[PDB]
Amino acid sequence: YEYVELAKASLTSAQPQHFYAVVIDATFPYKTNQERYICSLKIVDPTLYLKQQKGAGDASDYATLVLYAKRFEDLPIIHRAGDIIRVHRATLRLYNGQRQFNANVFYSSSWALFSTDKRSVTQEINNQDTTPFSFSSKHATIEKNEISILQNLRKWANQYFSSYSVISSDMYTALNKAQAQKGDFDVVAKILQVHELDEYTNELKLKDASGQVFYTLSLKLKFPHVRTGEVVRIRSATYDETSTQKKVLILSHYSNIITFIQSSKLAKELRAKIQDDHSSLNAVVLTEVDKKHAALPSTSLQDLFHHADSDKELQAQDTFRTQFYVTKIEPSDVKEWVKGYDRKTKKSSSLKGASGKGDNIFQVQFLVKDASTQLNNNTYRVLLYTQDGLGANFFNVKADNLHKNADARKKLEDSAELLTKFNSYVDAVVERRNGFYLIKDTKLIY
Amino acid sequence: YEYVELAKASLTSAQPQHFYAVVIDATFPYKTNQERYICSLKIVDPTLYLKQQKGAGDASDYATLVLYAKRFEDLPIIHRAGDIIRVHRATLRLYNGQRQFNANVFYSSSWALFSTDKRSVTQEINNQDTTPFSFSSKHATIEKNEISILQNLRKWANQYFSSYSVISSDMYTALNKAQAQKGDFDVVAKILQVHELDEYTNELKLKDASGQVFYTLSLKLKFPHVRTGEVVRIRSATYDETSTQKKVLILSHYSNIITFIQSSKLAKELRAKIQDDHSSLNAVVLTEVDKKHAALPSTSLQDLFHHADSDKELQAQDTFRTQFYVTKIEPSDVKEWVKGYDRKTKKSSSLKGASGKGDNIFQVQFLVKDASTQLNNNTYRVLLYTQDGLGANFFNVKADNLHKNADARKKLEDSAELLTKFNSYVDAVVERRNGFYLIKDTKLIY
DNA sequence: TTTGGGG
DNA sequence: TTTGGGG
Repeated sequence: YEYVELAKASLTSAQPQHFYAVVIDATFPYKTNQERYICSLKIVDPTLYLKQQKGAGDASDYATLVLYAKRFEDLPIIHRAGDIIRVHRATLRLYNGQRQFNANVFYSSSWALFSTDKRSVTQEINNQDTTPFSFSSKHATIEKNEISILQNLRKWANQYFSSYSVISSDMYTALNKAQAQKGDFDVVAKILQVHELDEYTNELKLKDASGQVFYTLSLKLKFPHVRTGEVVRIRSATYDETSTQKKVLILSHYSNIITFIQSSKLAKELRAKIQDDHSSLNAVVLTEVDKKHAALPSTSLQDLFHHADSDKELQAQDTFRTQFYVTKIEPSDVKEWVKGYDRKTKKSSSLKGASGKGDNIFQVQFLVKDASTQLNNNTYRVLLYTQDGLGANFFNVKADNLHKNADARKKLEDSAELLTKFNSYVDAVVERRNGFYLIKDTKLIY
Repeated sequence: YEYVELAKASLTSAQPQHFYAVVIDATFPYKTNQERYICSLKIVDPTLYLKQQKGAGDASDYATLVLYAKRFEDLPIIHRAGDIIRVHRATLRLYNGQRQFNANVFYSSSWALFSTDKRSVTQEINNQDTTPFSFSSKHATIEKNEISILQNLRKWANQYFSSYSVISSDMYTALNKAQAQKGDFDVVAKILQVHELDEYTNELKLKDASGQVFYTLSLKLKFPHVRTGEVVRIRSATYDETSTQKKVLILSHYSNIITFIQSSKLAKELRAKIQDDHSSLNAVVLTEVDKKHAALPSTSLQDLFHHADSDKELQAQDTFRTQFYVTKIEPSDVKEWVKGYDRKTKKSSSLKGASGKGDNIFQVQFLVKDASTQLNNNTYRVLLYTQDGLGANFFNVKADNLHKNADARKKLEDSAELLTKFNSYVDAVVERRNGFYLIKDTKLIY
């Protein structure tokens, strides 16, 4: 078996071609006629892909794929944009100005789906994987020459989705423009809530960039992968005219609810911008980030400490945002949280000597964790070192000699408790400085 | 390394012992004192386990385990009751009348968590696994002699949870009795809704057997595994006295939200009994099961067709309940849905001959799928064969010659469309009969 | 695999 | 591993 890249496939329906590609869109498998099923997809690869960060996408920068079968069960069900598909025996032809690969599974063509995500669903562990999780033939195995192809496409897919939006603005309609649509349309939104209306009827509360909120019923039997907080792209939805209270989206037998691979820049972006207008301390965010960082995407501790100098994005920037819960604060002695600092030697020192140099700072360490790291036994440190102003206002308390000022000390002691004993978490912006992440432009709201 | 079963471990804190066990309860890791962290667990194994189906549990039928460490990161975070833990160098002593295993991770003891679930979270694929997903040492590998131990304990765990409730009534308080509790208490309920109140603040709408509804905020960073429709056991929750509109549960730094392994009988049971009182066709249930089957647990197509004659429960019973969506209905010709039947020869025949024997029946086949099977390419058939009454009323239409009665035919033709083109699903009770599942006591409500 | 392909 | 263990 020899594979060719999408942009290099020969233009013919005479010689069977094979390839590995990244899926960016897919309908659910559906009956188009009697004894004739179809699954339509949009695919990209290193030789053919979308490069815009925003706005319309160039239709000549991605290719399509139409899979044909005579039974529903022979077609693939694709949940995640960013996953990989391997097709054996496909033809290529031009349709509506695009490279359109075709493949009759009912003849001798086959397909196989490979997971592109490195970590698990909860983002908690590493799942690194040379075998398809879903495939058309009984031939559930891969060849040697394929290994490198799959491994490289995965790496590329992740790098690609983390660098580009991939899904362009013409591939969806803002919800505020939905009621006005003639027929069906696509949606890119964040799932704000999942409500079980019946054992397998999950009502999804959707919200997109336009700030409009819609609801839709998703069949749990088909889409057991959707969960609260995730961003999805709905392929084909129509507006329910008979919706009076809630604005409702209706899905069809060919509609698909597509998630994005974890590295997706578009998803990270949307998870950050979209919030739900809603309405004894437990599991609440304890901080407030300067508004100037409002639309800044969050980075997991996993990416922050293990891929920092390993990405064509992270190694470039110095300011990040992340969320975590504090497992411990050091120094243990809160009185030592505020120290004396010498500008000339950049040396800190206890204030238990009663010095009065005035220049006091904070030098606190937070041992933290988040979902991407809590299952491992590493320690991750985030610093609150203010000799240069970064994080100066975190505690909403001036850096005074805590050996003398008893109130400031107790105030800080409460904060320590607050940061570690109520399932609460920190949302902070940090700046890399000499191999350390220092908190900045972030302050407690408690 | 030699391992001993829980009930056979020597009663001493002198010789270090090692074991593999099934976790049925665990607190989140927490700081109990300065430089001293703890994780408390309840464990069982083939030699020591709970056998009641309902009511109080015998405290001498399970053992406890207390893990000690000097830092948070050295203790395990356990999400799923039913998962397996391997402990190296543990001591055993009697405490409050129970076998209590102890282990100092800060000394030389270690732990390792092994997934007991055969299929993935979505229940969509097979994840069968000889390596821990979480562990205390850098020694992330298992030995040869261990392989059999782990494989056997897994098999046992699943068989155990599918046969017993495991979690007894004394291990939780019904929500209708919660407000009256003195201090903290435990909860076993179904998650009816997950609502994102903040990037990492997920509000859970809980409902238990007592029919009372409570809400609680779960920190997504700690519990990224909870999802709508699943049953959980909350270890340590207190009632929020300051809750006026919603009845709220408050969790602490040591509280844990525990799910159950898929085979859990208790979970299957609760997912079936608990519904939420809520308030253009899409993703709705199309049928109604006779009320006499109201508290009957559902069985996935996966279990129905691949483990049917492979379980110490399924091979015993003949009547099941399951949910699925129809991908195709056969015969293709709806007119052939109703045939003539000869009682003596048990032979069916087309009615296109205009025979008037009166005895007409339905002999329809539904090619179906559900989350446990949609990703595979097998076909699963459920029958609606009424020669013996089973399923006689499914269609709410008498079995008439569809070659003559044009209205009955069209009525059935609409049903075919309804069963296959609106993301809707069937909830039906079936009886195994000669290697086939025939629908019974189920009828369309559309 | 000249089907249907945004159904 | 005589800690603390339902915290």
